[PDB]
Amino acid sequence: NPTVFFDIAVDGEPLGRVSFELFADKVPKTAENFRALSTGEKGFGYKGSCFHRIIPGFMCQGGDFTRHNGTGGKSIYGEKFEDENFILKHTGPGILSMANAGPNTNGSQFFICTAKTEWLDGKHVVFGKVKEGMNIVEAMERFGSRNGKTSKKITIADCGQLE
Amino acid sequence: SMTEYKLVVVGAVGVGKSALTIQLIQNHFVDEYDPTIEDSYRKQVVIDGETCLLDILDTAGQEEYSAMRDQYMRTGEGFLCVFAINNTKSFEDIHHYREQIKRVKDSEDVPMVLVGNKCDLPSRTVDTKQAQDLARSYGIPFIETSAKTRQGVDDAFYTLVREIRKHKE
Ligand SMILES: CCn1c(-c2cccnc2[C@H](C)OC)c2c3cc(ccc31)-c1csc(n1)C[C@H](NC(=O)[C@H](C(C)C)N(C)C(C)=O)C(=O)N1CCC[C@H](N1)C(=O)OCC(C)(C)C2
Ligand SMILES: Nc1nc2c(ncn2[C@@H]2O[C@H](COP(=O)(O)OP(=O)(O)NP(=O)(O)O)[C@@H](O)[C@H]2O)c(=O)[nH]1
Ligand SMILES: [Mg+2]
Repeated sequence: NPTVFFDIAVDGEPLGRVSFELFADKVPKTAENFRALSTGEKGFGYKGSCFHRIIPGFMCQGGDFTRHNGTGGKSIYGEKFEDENFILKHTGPGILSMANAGPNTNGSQFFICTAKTEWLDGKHVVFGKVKEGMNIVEAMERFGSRNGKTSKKITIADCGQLE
Repeated sequence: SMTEYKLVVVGAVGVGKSALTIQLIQNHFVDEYDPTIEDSYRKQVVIDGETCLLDILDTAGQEEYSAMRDQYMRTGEGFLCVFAINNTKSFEDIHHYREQIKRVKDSEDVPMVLVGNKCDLPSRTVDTKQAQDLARSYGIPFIETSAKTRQGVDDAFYTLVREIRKHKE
């Protein structure tokens, strides 16, 4: 399984690194989209984009690198791709899962759970988990709010593939 | 003295719930879409010569959080049920909202206005007459609006206040 990293910044100042295990063994197509968007190797991806919705006690959401306002994003397969499977569930903090606008609308937006979000099971494709840096995700919540608006700009200043 | 009204804005994703609310509250419109989780606003207006404090709960079109959405409906006094005149599905969704509001509030007479938004656009799929007929079947007002041009915005929210006031008396 590939590992990828995000270097998280707050108004441009380093917060810390979050690394993820991507479950290519169980969700290959969805894992490969996130891996490739993290390296930028297709010529577009997550580097520079922000976490636009941070709701403490639930999740940190980001990944819109095309419209830069929480409405956009795209996959390496086209604008959207289908829900690959629902094998894995949203079992607690650290889960990495695809955001979407209904069935088969996966693009690039994603979220990291900060708690169990079982009501999303069967609706959002889980495809990875935080490996190192859960304390960085916890620190990101200082900048969120109940409706998810952030009080500072939380960005993926750098990202790539490890190991 | 003043009177306060708890208004709740519901309807399908992207029909213009927030654009309507922001035109009422802030007097402007932008084409950019800012998807809603939840927002609340307060505004003092004069309606029918009486001073009114409007509390506006702008809900998301997402429908999968029944526990929270039920409490919106228990607390809310009047409901702006918005569809878009170029989104037929959003018009077909309307009866679900009325059914859910009647269910949660245990009443067939809840203050409600039907709002057909985006009437500025050239892509209409829902006839005015269709929406007029549906509002008649409910016994509620129908108002066509455009958050872009401000057509009908004040009228839609103020009519909802009048429906609450009538119901309370
Ligand atoms: C009833 C209030 N309320 C709550 C909630 C429920 C109980 C208690 N308290 C609350 C909050 C704190 O009370 C204000 C929620 C919630 C979620 C929504 C709207 C209202 C919500 C909502 C709107 S759109 C969506 N959910 C899915 C969203 N999709 C898009 O962003 C797309 C993008 C990808 C194109 N888009 C913009 C459109 C339109 O589809 C998506 O994939 N995720 C990834 C998974 C978490 C999820 N967002 C999200 O933010 O959950 C917030 C959360 C977990 C608090 C649930
Ligand atoms: N031409 C035009 N566009 C409108 C009108 N009302 C809203 N829009 C546009 O339609 C989009 C969705 O509007 P918005 O108010 O965010 O809809 P919403 O129902 O609040 N969506 P959500 O359910 O996610 O909270 C935005 O791009 C907005 O500019 C209108 O009357 N006319
Ligand atoms: Mg809205």
